Amino acid sequence: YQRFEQAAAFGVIASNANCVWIPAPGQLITSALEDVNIWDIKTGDLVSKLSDGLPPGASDARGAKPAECTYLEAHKDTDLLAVGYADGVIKVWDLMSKTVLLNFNGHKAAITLLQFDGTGTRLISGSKDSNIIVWDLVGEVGLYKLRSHKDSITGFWCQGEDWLISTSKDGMIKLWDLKTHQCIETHIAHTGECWGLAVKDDLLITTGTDSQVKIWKLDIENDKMGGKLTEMGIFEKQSKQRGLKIEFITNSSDKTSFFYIQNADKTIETFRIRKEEEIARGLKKREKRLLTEEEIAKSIYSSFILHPFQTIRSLYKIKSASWTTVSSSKLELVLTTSSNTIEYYSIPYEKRDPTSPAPLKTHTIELQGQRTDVRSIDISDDNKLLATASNGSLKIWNIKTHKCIRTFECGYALTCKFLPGGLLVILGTRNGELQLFDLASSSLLDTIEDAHDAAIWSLDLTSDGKRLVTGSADKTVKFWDFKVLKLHHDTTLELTDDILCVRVSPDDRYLAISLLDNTVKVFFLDSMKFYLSLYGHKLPVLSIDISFDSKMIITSSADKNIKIWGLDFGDCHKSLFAHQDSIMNVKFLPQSHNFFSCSKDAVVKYWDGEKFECIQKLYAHQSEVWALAVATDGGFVVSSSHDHSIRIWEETSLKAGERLMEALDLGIAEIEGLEAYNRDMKLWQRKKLGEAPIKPQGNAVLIAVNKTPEQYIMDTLLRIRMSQLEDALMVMPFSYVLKFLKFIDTVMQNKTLLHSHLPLICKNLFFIIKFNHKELVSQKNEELKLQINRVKTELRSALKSTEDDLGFNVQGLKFVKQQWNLRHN
Amino acid sequence: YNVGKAEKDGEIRLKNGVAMSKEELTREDKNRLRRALKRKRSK
Amino acid sequence: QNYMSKGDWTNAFLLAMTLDHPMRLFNVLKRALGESRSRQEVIFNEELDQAISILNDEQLILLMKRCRDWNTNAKTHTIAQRTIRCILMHHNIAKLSEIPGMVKIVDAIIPYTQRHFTRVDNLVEQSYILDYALVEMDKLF
RNA sequence: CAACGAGGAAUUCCUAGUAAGCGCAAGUCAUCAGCUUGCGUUGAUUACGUCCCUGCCCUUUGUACACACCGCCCGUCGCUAGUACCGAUUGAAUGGCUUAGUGAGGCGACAAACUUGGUCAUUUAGAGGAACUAAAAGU
Repeated sequence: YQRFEQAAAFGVIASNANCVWIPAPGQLITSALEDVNIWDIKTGDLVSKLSDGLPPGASDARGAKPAECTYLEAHKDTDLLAVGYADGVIKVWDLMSKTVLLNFNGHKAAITLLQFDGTGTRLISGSKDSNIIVWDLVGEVGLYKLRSHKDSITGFWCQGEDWLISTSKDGMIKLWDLKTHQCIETHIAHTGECWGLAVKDDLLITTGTDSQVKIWKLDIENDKMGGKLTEMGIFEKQSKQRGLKIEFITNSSDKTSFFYIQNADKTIETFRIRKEEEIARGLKKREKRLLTEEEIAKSIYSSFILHPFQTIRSLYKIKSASWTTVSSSKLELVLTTSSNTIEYYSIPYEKRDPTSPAPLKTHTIELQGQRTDVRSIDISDDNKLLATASNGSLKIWNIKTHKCIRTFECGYALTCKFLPGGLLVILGTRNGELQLFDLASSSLLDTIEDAHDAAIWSLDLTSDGKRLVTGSADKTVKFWDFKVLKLHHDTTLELTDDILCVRVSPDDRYLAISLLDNTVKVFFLDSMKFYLSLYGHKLPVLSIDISFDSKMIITSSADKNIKIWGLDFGDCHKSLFAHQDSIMNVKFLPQSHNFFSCSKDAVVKYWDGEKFECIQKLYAHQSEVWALAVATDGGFVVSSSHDHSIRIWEETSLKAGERLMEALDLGIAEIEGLEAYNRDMKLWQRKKLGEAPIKPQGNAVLIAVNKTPEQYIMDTLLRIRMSQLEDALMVMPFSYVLKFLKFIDTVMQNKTLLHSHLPLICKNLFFIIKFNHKELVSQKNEELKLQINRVKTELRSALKSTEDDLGFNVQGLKFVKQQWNLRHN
Repeated sequence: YNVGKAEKDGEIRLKNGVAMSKEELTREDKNRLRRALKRKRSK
Repeated sequence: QNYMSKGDWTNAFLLAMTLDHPMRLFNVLKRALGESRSRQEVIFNEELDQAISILNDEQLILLMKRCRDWNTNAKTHTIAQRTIRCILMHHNIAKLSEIPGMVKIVDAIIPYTQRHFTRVDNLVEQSYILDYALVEMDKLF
């Protein structure tokens, strides 16, 4: 089969992520969906769209949504970009050659921050699962995993090798000793969530849910448990919503610091922090009226040391920000908003006055977007493309360059079409209005106010284009002719119910209209004849399509299935269940009975109309796919969605006993090696100190598991089971019995792990010598005789030591019970 | 005497005789113990 | 958590008793008991058994409930016996009797201590095969 | 001037009156005589252990009452409940600001109520997406 693929994607400038700024104002790296695009603020042309080397839709593209980019981060000097995605992976790229250097999956959910540390070679990553991982770049390895938070990492701040401090989506801020990787000090920052974190070395600043911004003093050289990070006071903001990014700078040329708190909605609150001279010379002024009350007033600090500034607003909802500064009169702040647009503002400040009633944007990159979801897409013969929006941003992109060359202002527009000669656009809006535009001249040929009484929903041209059909939610359809380039309403068919889709056949033959009452009706255009009524869909029914032979129709709806109907008798053929949310649109190919259907669950699907298989399951969008349009000839198809994206699609085993035996042999070999080393040390300290042994290096597995040999043998002796212990001790020969006795003799000198394993040592040792008693009493060596005596003394001393307190506790507890009885029985 | 269940719902006492408290135990051991008593409540 | 990491078992014990974290209480008592066997009237270190000596009625009733259901093991029973012993030798016996609830605990854990006394006494009994093997090894010449 | 002197690679079955040798009868509503089923006679070798290999199965709270022994099998994905997030729903509405007119009338200034753009708090009819956390079996 000649399958499909994706040629190019566009329409997005700023998506659901952050932005990093690079100096030359300068350029900006930001996120499109799953690929990062670089822009020069000066002009705004797309100078780079760094993307994955595999086209989404190819043979090896995997059967899920692609990983949406969620955090940009940049290493400036060594020229790296660490980007992180919504499944958890982190791709690190060199920006010179634009290839992937590092893949760092690691996490389990989407990631929320990156940070390079010690400028190169170390990257710390926090994610929507509460872990925070340190990575080395010279080893390609997750070094450490700091794991004590509970919801989702909202920010952190690190210095090199000793202290990190994170704050998460519970109420908690935590300080981490990066030598031991244990959390040191935990506080409850804000009572709900904790969304912000910034720090200029003395003071730390956090924000939570609603306007309560908390100043903290971190004293890194503290020694008390609670008190490495103390809280110094709160203050308020003007926004009652989630402040969710705070960031600081030190402008040079005197020395000064500024921080911003961006908000949820539309607003960045900027602040100047003042200096120690005006701290000292402002203390007395609130220390006037002359001291318990004055001490309470001096303790109740935030408004003192912090100074609000020019509160920068924007048109839309704010997603991310970052700035640069010179002179303290060029606080130059780039800002990516949610409805895709970046904006370069810059506030001046003459070091006492901010010199403006409201700040000024110096640049704005917004041309290649829409600010809303594209409710209707369309195409030319093959050259141009039509995107219809809610703000009014009709845009005429072109296929061969992916640039909007022409844009207008219409309104809440939901359907549109071209006109068959090209260079002319019809459109209907969500109120009772229709509109006409072109390509060479300006916007409005004419609008028709009161084109319909209520919301228009779907229009369609005839194949010659002279006559179009508009169906609207005022329970009417209307017909319009083109008189000479103006619209002529002549007839109107009022139904009983809100018509919400129209279509004609591609050979002027049928008019199929989809009502809200779960059905469609097929009429003859030449008679308004009411040929057919197709019924049985069971929810209100979206897009129709008529085939090229005018024999076979499709019918999509919110019932998550598309129905194929034969139009000769109105008989159904299939009722195939696709698309687990809602099929928004469905369109045939030009010459074939194959068709496409794009749906409200971020997927388009390629089907055939003969076997009714699914030919292909294309998976490049991230959210609700609102429209798709097929080429008139050739058959490449564009699809446009809710994530502001527009994309093109073209054609192509030991056991117990022997485990204990090998553990006993290596353990006792290490033990008597160290004892020979100690005898060598005593002889070379008691004789002429001219020589000694060189070094017994400790065993590989013993230093690998970090155990003394008594502990190593003790835990494998623990790890054999009680059912095969009498077999594990019976398998081993008498030489291993003798070194087992050496092991017991050494282990009852370390009286810690003697007393924690007394009945195990007793059971094993007594079975061993009870089973091997005949040979043991025939061995002739005073070393083993002294060994048995030493084991006997220490073992019986431990056992009588534990039964002493057992008997003490018996007599004491029954005395307690008996004196309670003789008190009040 | 024998070790029964816990007397309040802030802790559990296993038959062993050792006890965990809900707040004190880690979330990995809370998943492990939920799975364990789910099996013990499934057989 | 910081005390349990860095050592320091007495203030760790009283914080585990205040928070009522019973597995951590067993760990701080087991670790302090093991290091008490290691180093060298007093059975824990002196600061910790003074900290046991100065706790009040409801704290020692929850401590003895913990000792009660640790004594049902034959493994975790030594820690329970050392804690019962330091309570007995650092508190007043009339106070311990007249605390409301301290007979439904000590009647629960008299027979378990008797069971353990029988078991450890039989271990001492069958510990004399070493003595028999030594008298044979000395008869060998 | 054809075959053949105990039958290759592979493969199947078999543990005591058993394998195998031996003959003699019958011919029982199905089956069998190109044979089938009985009946006696002679009668062994080697295992009778083991889960190492190949597989098949069972259990993973000890429950069932003492004594004694043991002393938390593990992971993934789902289900249920909660907590915040992401936007689209001309969300729509309330209320206050504020957009600009219509302004009856009190006293030609003044003007309660009606149209009509943005700001703040809340509900979504509700439906999506993709996160985190919690979850109780014991006379």
